[PDB]
Amino acid sequence: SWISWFCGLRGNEFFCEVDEDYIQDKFNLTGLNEQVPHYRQALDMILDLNPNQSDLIEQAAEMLYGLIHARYILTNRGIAQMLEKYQQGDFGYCPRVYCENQPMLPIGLSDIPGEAMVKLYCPKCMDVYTPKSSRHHHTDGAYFGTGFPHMLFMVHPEYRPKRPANQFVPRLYGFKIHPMAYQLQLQAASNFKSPVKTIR
Amino acid sequence: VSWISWFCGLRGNEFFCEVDEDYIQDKFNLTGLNEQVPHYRQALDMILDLEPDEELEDNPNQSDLIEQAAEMLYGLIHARYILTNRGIAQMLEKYQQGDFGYCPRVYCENQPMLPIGLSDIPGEAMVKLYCPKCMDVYTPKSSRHHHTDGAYFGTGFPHMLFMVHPEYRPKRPANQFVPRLYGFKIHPMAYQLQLQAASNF
Amino acid sequence: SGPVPSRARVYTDVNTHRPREYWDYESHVVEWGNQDDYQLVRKLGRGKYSEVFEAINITNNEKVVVKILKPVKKKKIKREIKILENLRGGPNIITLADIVKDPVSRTPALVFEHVNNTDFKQLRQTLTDYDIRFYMYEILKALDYCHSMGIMHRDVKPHNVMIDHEHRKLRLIDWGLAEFYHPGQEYNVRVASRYFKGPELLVDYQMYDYSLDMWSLGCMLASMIFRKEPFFHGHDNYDQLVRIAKVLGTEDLYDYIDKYNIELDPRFNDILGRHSRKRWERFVHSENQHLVSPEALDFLDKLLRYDHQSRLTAREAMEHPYFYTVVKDQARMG
Amino acid sequence: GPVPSRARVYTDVNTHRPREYWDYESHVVEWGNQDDYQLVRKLGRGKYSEVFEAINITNNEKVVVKILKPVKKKKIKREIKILENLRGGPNIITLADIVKDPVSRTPALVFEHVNNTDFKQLRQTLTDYDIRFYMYEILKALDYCHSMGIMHRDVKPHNVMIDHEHRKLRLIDWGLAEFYHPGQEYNVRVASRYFKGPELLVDYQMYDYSLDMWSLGCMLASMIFRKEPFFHGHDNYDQLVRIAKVLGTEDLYDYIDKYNIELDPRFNDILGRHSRKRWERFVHSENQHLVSPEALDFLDKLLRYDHQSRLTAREAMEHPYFYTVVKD
Ligand SMILES: [Zn+2]
Ligand SMILES: [Zn+2]
Repeated sequence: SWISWFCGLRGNEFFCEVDEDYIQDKFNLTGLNEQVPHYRQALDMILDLNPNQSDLIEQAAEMLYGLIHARYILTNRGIAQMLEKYQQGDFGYCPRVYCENQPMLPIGLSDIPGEAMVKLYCPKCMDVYTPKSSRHHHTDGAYFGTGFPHMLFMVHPEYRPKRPANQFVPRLYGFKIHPMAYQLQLQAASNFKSPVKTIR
Repeated sequence: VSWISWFCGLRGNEFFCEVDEDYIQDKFNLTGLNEQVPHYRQALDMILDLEPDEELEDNPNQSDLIEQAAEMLYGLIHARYILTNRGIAQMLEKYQQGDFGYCPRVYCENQPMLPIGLSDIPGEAMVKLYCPKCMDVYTPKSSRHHHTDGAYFGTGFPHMLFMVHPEYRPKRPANQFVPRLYGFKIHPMAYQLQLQAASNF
Repeated sequence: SGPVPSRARVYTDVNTHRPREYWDYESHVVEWGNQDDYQLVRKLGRGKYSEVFEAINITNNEKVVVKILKPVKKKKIKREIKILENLRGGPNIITLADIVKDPVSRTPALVFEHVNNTDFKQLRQTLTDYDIRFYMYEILKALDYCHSMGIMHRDVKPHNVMIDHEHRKLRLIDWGLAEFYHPGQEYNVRVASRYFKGPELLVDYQMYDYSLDMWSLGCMLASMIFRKEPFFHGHDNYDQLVRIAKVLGTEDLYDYIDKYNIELDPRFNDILGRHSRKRWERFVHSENQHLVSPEALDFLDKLLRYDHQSRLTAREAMEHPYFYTVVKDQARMG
Repeated sequence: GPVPSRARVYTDVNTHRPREYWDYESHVVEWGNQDDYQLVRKLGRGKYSEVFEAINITNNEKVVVKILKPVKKKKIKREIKILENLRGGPNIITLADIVKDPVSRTPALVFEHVNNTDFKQLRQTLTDYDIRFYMYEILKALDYCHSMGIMHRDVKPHNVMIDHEHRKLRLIDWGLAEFYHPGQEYNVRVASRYFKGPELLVDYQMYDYSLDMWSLGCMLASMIFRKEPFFHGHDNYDQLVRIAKVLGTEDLYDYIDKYNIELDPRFNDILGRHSRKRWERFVHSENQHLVSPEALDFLDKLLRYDHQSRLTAREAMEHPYFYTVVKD
């Protein structure tokens, strides 16, 4: 099948296998015809149903599946499937030290394709991070949505991790840096990087 | 070539700078480190490319205990060195090169980072990375830097650096992550709620 | 011969006298608000067409309920919006506080007032003889209003009645099945909820009216005073009429379909049998007796009638003895 | 062997004190609460110290933290005992608190905040009266510590902090200071190149308080002649040459003679033969308003190879160069 192969490819670890059950009901695929070119022939390649066109149709099927994915992973079933991957840490671990390697969730900064690549949401610190592995630096963010992880914890509130136990305390010979001292520091950088005279 | 150039050239040791010999020769700079490493003399001599002591004593395969002592000593010297103006200038150079890796936060826009120890006592914590922009601490992305002791970079290296060169402070980030669901923002009353349902559970 | 036509006894011609823009919902131009005004808090539930969240209006710190729609049935959404804006500020009708959309996705959402629904849903708590009278009077306030505005709810049931018990405030919600009444018009019989379907819907009489709500109400009352939830418990639509016929009798039923020249599904003949009209006293026991009074039974009986035309109107119901004590207090509190 | 020397003033002051006063190795340090102070900005760096403008978060007052790098435990206990001994004497820096790092264990000293005037600023601003006033103020400090039996051993422009607005002065950095016991041989690797006295360069270990006076002389010369530093040696050996070119070789050879000092053969080749120059060579249109007959006379009496023939702090205060000051 096409679905199982695509999700099994190198770089597509973040994806879950969308049930054909969901894709055959055309209720769910609304508006997607006006989003991708060659929609009918791209949908055919997904359900397993001339070197000019057959190349472009493969790319349009990749863009279709991904948009469908963004909708699918918001559903209770799509949530449960990602939640399974999340429990095995398929989405990487948080680089923040005081998050203690919290498992992450994929997220898109934008919903429209071509604008941003995929990013990682940490349930603990609640900030977003660029995937550490440079094999994921080509997955379009639009395929996971802006709302996926937020929807997840709304459906399963139980899965929120408690706020970080500890915090980073900068110490210089064990004296803490007073915040008066960054306000200063931040000028000296402004006042510094100033237009050097451009000789006439 | 030198022992220092060898050590600073090994895989995993990218975060280190090559310490000046003149700094090392001067006994004043190493005061008190003799009571922190075993086989102090032979360790220091190894670092300075001088002829080693004798044969017929490697009953504990003593070469190996000296080699590891020399490793630990170099880090502890490194820790003091990079607090000095010269050490700062060498590391600052590596920082401008991005040798320490870049910030993983998205809204830091790949701010170059500096190495830092969570602890000054050896064996307690491995080397971490400090992003001057977001002011938080992170784990290096490669597992090659997962076996370098944080005590060798020190607890206050980056703090020193910006106090000596405040010019290098990046402006705190312009934008911040804004969570949206179907366009709607998420209230904050809604994490407080979410956090119980996990406790109460 | 074709079924016998029927018209509402009250507010029959209200919609015909109205200007077009009142009942022509498919010409309604939606006025969009600002989505930045609202922020999500928790998920309340999921549907086939909607996602529903409890939200919060940041402009005034008041709770709201956001209902995110996936834009299917262009009509049915516009129908509901028109209805709610027509029924705005009416006694005990739910306020549609705002309507908005996502800048990017364009996926719309309805913003309703929040009601602190307090289910006695196991404090193992409950109401009183008076509580029932009070709340029933409150429901009638909305129904008499919406009927006067020419709109039938078509989905009256406990679930669609929100009670904030502590503040004694009641709202009638989910007007997704509500519709305008135009005399002579033949309407869909697949509305309601099985247990609250009127006989008009069960035997397929299509020229029904506001009185459909009145049967639905009567069902809710029987549920409350007899402590049986729901009162008429059919396993399907066919068995639903059977459960009614074992209470109201078959004789009045056959008289009803005769009167209106309705044709029964042959299926009912086998399963309907012949039953006497039972005395309400048969359902009284140690655990519900304190709620059943001659006034309750008299009022109940004048709601649950096969003939939709012989039911009480919403306004008539309000004037029944069952509500005297409530009306007196309503009056005294100004 | 080399001929023994004593101090001509305050000779036996330490030897008849209780041992608590001078046995710094024996001294137990009162520790403070480190969490009181947070670092604002870097102010300066020594060879033994890092200096920060701090803030005491308990009372929001501005403070100064001198962090001491790894040295022997001796030197730190010595600096502290000396600072406690000299506490509240004229123009002596007031030690406000001692703290320690718990993990690092690297000790730090806290002070009341000095509004010191920039060093270059007051080299542009100081008048003929100003130098005289501040020289007197330094002498009050030098005479006090010498009376209390301590030599400073690192007198130089950077160790003298002037709040020129409030006309008040403070002698700092007692890290090289030491107790004076008669007939003891001391370390000569003290001071700073341009301020070391001849007894240090020729390796004469039995020196005393008078070392400070030479240091003070170099300070005076630098100020009145506006040439910093005055004796600008490239290293320790050239330092004695720069001095020999001013004070002459004659008095210097008479001096190593007087005390049986053994010269490092190194000097012979670079020392040579030099006349004792008149101070008038160093006077030009730009420094002249600061130079007077009384200034030259005073300076000359300080800058003597023979440490035993320099003016003691108390005597210095009596010189005609100060007459205009003392009345106030
Ligand atoms: Zn995190
Ligand atoms: Zn950052």
